[PDB]
Amino acid sequence: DDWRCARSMHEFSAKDIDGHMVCLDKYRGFVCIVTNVASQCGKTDVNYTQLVDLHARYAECGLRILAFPCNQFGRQEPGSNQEIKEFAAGYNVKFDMYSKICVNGDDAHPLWKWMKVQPKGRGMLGNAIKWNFTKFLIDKNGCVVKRYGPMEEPQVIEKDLPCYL
Repeated sequence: DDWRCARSMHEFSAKDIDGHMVCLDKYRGFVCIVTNVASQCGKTDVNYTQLVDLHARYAECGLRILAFPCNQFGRQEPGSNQEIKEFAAGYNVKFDMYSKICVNGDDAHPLWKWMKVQPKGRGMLGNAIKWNFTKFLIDKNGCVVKRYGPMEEPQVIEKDLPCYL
């Protein structure tokens, strides 16, 4: 449980939604949105729609999106990885979908433990993830540069991208 001493997202690995383990150093050079998703949330439609749009408009400019399904917020992600994959398909998702994880507590994925402690990943009312669709913006070196809350629609991140692209 060495995660705290990591200096970059690129030191971490996670299982993609098809179960392949992926080393996140593949995102070196790319700016990344890392977000916790859910299918049965009141924010699901606006977030999937705008994330997909952003990725369509900025992938060639070096934007990548990592989506981590999580069922800790109102039980709004109850389905299997297979089902979640098909649900993301329904929104024409072409960014990267990961296997369902926890983001809070002792069994949280270590990337998520790490993000939450970074200087620009610190929360309001403590560091915990508060609800579905929190977003962290990660620079080309894998450092956290910003955190946006559940109610900050992905389009608000667009004005921040030229600082990093």
